[PDB]
This record gives sequence, structure tokens and C-alpha cells, in this order.
Amino acid sequence: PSTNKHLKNNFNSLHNQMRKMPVSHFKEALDVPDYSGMRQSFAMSQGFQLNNHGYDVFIHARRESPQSQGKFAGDKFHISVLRDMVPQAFQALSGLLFSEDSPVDKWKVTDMEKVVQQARVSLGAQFTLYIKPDQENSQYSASFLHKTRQFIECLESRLSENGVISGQCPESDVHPENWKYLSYRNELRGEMQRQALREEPFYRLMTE
Repeated sequence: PSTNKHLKNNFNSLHNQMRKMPVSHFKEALDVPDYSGMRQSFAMSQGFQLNNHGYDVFIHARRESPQSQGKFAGDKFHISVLRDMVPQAFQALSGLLFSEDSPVDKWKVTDMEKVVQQARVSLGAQFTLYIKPDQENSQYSASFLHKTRQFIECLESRLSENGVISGQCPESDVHPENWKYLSYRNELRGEMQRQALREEPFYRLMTE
């Protein structure tokens, strides 16, 4: 009994219901900080609590959305861009990342200054997007999965429309041919571990 079991058992059902749903739209937000402002935040932007603590290399963003009642199943995404274009990528994505319609309640961005201070290799994953089922019982609803897939793809093209240079996907992640910045990983689960992810029902529902 688990989130992944419900997925395996409704695998085709979720896939068919999802492809039949109309494009979902996200009202992007404008009253948002730009990267430099984020580097220097404790503050709050449209529901998301912003935190930068030093024992980290990230600036965290978390919204206490009282709807996502499910429990974390380890599903998350990364966004990889050339280290130098983090500020350009962040600005481009800010409208969505802070959107009231975004399905992602918790995410983080690499803080370039702390990346230098802590001599951290920044070739990829400057952004991390956390995801968990919407249903109190921890099962992903087809409507939620669809919105999440639409969201991720909205991220993808917003980045390429802005000519953002692709980064290097973390070796512990997987991604389709059509994902130039986005990659997937499930932390609750070598290139053996990568094919494991590739057959993950959640990942396949975001890809095929």
C-alpha cells in the first residue's frame, strides 16, 4: 500500500485520463523578486516563505498550501542551466515558480555566492522542484499529475524561448530526449539506478 502502488495499478488509467485533459493554465505572478533580491532575503513572496541560511547553498521557497494533503513519495525535479545564466533563468521562471496555480509548493534555487564560498560544483541542478500527491490518502489524482506535467513543460519552453543555455544533468537523474533542462529523480529509491528511474511509473506518466 503506497503512492507508487496506486500508480502501478492505475498506470494506463491515469495516462488516458491525462491525455484527454485540456491545457491547464497558470496565472504567472509579477510582484516577485528578481534573483539578486532572492540572494538577499527572511521574507515572503506571494505565499512562499523564502529562506537563505548559510549551512546551505540554496535559497528555499515553501508555500504552506493547505490542500496538498498527501505525504511525500520522493518525487522531485531538477533544472539544469549553465551556471552563469542562473539569474536569467530564475527571472524567466519567477512568474511560474511563484504562480498561485503552480503545483509545486516547495522548491529551491542555488545561491551563486554561497556556491563560490563553499566551492560547490555548479554544472547542473541549480533549481530543485519538490512534488507530493494531492489526495489526503497520498494518491496522485489524474488532474494533479496532468497539471504537474503541464507545469514542468511550461518551465522547459520558457527557458528555451529565452535562449537559456542548457546545463549538465546530474548523473543520478534521468530525462527524455525532449527535456533540455528538466530531469527527474526519486530520492526514496549506478546507471543501473538510472534505468530504475526510467521505468518509474511517475516518471513515465510525465514523459509518454
